[PDB]
Amino acid sequence: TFGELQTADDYLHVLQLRSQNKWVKNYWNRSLQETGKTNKAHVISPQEQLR
Amino acid sequence: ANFVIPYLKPVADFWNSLCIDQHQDSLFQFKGQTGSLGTDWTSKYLRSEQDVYNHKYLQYHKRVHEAPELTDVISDNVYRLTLFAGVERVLSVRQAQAILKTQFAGATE
Repeated sequence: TFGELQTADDYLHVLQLRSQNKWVKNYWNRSLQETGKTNKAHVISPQEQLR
Repeated sequence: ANFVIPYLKPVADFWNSLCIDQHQDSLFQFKGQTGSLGTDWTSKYLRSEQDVYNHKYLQYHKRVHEAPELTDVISDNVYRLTLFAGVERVLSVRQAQAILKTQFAGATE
């Protein structure tokens, strides 16, 4: 078996694909749902219109 | 704290009242909310910085429309009565100086 890095990369893209899928699903669910805020979160400070 | 601060602290409080914005400071004292938005520090600061001119307008409105009060008029003319009240005496002496013998006791006309 000749292990030139292009042929090895062709071998290893499947395993990398599965590992990336697992990592990205965990990232999306846990990290984004637990940390990020959607739809332009901001802090609102009201002021009454004075006389 | 038992013998001096009870007397020194009121003077410092008076100094701060003359120096620090009293309405804004009193607004900042009540920190918290009871079911309404806009009672946090940021909103209170914003309304307080807009409340200076509103308070000026309210004082002028009270002076113009409501029945006048002696304290309001005195504070409106405080410099004529408190600090430069002696300038009134100076002007009176100057007006009466022509017949007042002050030219014969160490003074000019």
